[PDB]
Amino acid sequence: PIETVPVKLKPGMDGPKVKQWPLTEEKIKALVEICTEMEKEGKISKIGPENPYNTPVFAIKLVDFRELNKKTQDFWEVQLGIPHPAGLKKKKSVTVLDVGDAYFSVPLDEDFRKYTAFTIPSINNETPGIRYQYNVLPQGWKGSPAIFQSSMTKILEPFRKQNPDIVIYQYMDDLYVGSDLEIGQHRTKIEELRQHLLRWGLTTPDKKHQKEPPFLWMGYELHPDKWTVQPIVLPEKDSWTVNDIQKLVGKLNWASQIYPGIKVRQLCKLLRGTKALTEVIPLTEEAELELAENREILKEPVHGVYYDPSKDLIAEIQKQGQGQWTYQIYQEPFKNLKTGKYARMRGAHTNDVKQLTEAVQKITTESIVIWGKTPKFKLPIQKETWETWWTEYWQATWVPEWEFVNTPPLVKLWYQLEKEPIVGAETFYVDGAASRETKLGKAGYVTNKGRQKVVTLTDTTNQKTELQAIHLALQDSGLEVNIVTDSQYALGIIQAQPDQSESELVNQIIEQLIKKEKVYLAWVPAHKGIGGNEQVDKLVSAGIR
Amino acid sequence: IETVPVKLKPGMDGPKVKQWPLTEEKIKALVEICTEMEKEGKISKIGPENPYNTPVFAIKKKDGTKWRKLVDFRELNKKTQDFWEVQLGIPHPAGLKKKKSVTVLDVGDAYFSVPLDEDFRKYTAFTIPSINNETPGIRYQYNVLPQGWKGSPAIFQSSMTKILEPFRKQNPDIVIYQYMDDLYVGSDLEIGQHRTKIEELRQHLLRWELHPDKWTVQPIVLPEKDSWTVNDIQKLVGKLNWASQIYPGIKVRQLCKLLRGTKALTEVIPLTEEAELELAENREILKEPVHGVYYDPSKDLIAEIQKQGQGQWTYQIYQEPFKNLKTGKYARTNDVKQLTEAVQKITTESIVIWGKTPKFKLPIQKETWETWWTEYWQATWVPEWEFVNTPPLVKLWYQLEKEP
DNA sequence: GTATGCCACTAGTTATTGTGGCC
RNA sequence: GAGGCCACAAUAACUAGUGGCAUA
Ligand SMILES: O=C1Nc2ccc(Cl)cc2[C@@](C#CC2CC2)(C(F)(F)F)O1
Ligand SMILES: [Ca+2]
Ligand SMILES: [Ca+2]
Repeated sequence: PIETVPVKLKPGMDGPKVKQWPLTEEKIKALVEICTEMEKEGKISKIGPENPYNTPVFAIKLVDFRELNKKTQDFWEVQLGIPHPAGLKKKKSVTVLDVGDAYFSVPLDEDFRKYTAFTIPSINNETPGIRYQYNVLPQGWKGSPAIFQSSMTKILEPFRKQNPDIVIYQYMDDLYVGSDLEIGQHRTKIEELRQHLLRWGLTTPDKKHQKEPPFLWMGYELHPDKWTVQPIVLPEKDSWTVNDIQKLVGKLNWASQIYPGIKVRQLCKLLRGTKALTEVIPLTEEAELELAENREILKEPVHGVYYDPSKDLIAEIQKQGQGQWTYQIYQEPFKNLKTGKYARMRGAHTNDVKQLTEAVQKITTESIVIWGKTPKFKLPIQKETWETWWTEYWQATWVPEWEFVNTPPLVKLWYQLEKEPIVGAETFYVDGAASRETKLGKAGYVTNKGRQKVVTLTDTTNQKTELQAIHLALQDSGLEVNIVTDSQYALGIIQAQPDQSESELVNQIIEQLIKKEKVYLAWVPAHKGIGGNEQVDKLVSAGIR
Repeated sequence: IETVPVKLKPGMDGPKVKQWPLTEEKIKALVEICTEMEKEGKISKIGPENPYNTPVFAIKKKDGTKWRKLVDFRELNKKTQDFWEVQLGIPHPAGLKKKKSVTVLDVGDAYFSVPLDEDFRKYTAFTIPSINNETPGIRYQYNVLPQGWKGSPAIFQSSMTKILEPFRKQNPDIVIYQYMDDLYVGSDLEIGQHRTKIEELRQHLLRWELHPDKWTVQPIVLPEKDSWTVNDIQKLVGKLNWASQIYPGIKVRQLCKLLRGTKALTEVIPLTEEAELELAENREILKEPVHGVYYDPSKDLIAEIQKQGQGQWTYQIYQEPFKNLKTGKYARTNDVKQLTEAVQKITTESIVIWGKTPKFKLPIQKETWETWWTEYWQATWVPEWEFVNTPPLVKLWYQLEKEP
């Protein structure tokens, strides 16, 4: 017989004492019939005054154990993550058995039973009602899934040992059973499995009632030799609400695991800020373009293949621009196991080599989850671009196995700063200042050749003025220039050569630096009496401090 | 033999730490190890009513390349800190840092034969995960004192000294210190006689190197130049200005005095007598052991590491920012490889000198570190660590440290 | 004078909404 | 008896530390 699992309430807690509300004569009639039958089968038992607990009958799971569940101890949680289909192996024959009487077949710990008490009220509600408690795992009780799965694992272990070659995956009340046997020998094994389970009282569909593939599971459609997602319909609307757009991003994110090149960043931008769910939101033309491409991606049918453990995994990444990356994992060319995307959701000034390295880290982690090993990468970046960036960067990384692949847009460093000051080039000392109160600011430079400039800005910050000041020095200098700033912020943005970001000032600066042929950029501490820095500081802080 | 009772603090809950995903080769290696440990009674399978969990990893052995099991008890150790430090703490000998040679010996299998208090075993639960979540996860708990729990050496301590009292009388100027699963054996003998003096101990235990005084803090060496440009002085001032948070006698006033007006970065600046004197005073402050820095046993140790390039790394050990008890360089692979060796080196130094491991500040992204650190870990402990950025001045300053 | 803000880097957390599921 | 539960994503909020700037 199946042995009970000892289960305790959380420290310091008693069981539920929730009052049962009255019900219509029709509800009581149906409950009495259901419970009379459950009592005959031994799943519940009548109780009396010795039990002080109660839980309401479920009002449209026979009983609503939300309170018992809060008071019940925690469990090691069962099926935390789901398998991803791309991690499964190809099989000749596949079967799914739904276990009919799963919870009813597992006894509940004897001293825990009293906490599951519930009452069918009388119709008059002037006379006491019929009280019961559970003898088996109740539907809806926090513990039933973990205890049932643990019982099913012990039951399956003898069978797995005699049948090493048969894959059994347990998922809720279902068993998925895969083999490489021809269908006749598979069905012989299925029936032996059914017999094994029946010795413990577990009932399953017979051959005439077993479903045939493909199997619908967790939104996937599983074939013996491939998987896909069930169809994906994007509504066509002239006007979009916030809630409509949220629905899109979820469908598109769900599609991106098998449909390559999906992009969502322009639709995500439209969800920032306050917004009631009903508010109609006007679609940007960038949103409209990206929605357009996604519609064209989803017109064509796709499928994923399963994992051949004897071949290397290969991951290939493409830049889609504006901080978006897309990837494909395969073992044989043009047969994707899965796809995905990677986006830096914060609008930071991340460098392209660095964004690519995070995509790699995201894919490496996902690949260890699904296949237990890391792939070989094919990256749109030359080995020397990668080497110069990372040996010049303060942060450590490590991508063990990758190779260049010439599919544009390639990742490349757009400019290189000098490591030594340029002889004969003008030295600019730049500076900025702003007031927090008024958002009024100034930016400017002074020069060793005697030149100087100050510009006044509105709706600005200390940070933008320091960038504005560097903008000015770049704009008004020759093709060779030395620049001295006291902002390590502005210097770090420039040394960490950003991709095209959201800030139009930063893009302008990056444009100016491409066209230059020698730029040396240097940092000095503020307020130390350093010449040049001192003169420009007096200039830009005049109408500000 | 009976078990020492163990209890968490009354409000404490047990560890519920998530298992990081493992490669298939490490999962298979761990399944073998654990079925052998279960066959010997050291661990038992557990059911779902145990909600606790502690991460488990596979690392390679020091001697062989066979796999070894590492259970990351950092969280349980924090939750039992009253037990293994106050009630049954193991004292740390200040003499150990002064031996000429110190050897590290693995006394890990000693705990395998002491039972663990039954009421505490549920807190040692761990989970061998499965690829792609295809099977529920194999759950065990400890029946014997676990390697990696700081309760184990404390409980085994009275047994440990009894084993060592003989060897201590015979060799009375040898220091034995144990931290977790390791024995630290210090001697002023020479190498050939030292390596034999440990084998006598390796037989005494079986019946039942480090050079600390070579660890030396190097001084900062400033650039010496026959001709100084505006640029050179600007760079030096920014570094010295920042470094005055370490050495309060450092000054830049006379050097800044030389940078009058809007000068070109390559213009040559002759150093006045006042400048040369400030500079010469600065060099002397730097080549002198820093003062007012003293270890505080009631405070955490902290180790910071900077990537210097070309396989070079600098590090500092401190308790308060800028008050470095120790600084050094580690020379050479990949970044993670070198960084894991640096962390183990620094932790070993820190165990010998203070009998504590430091909390590390690492210049790497967390997710990259969590993916790769076991690829090269050989130690049996795991220090606390967090992930930081490196300010440019910090790197630029410790790059000036004199090479040994 | 220890607190504030501005933004690069590093690390999170509790809530909502959505996709795909499960009671 | 106003629904919970899992993964993923987006949004909002609380952010915290380090760093140069900048306030006082
Ligand atoms: O490893 C495999 N290979 C495989 C291929 C096709 C199918 Cl349809 C099913 C499988 C299987 C499973 C499963 C559940 C996650 C749905 C099976 F258990 F074998 F059935 O797992
Ligand atoms: Ca400034
Ligand atoms: Ca200023």
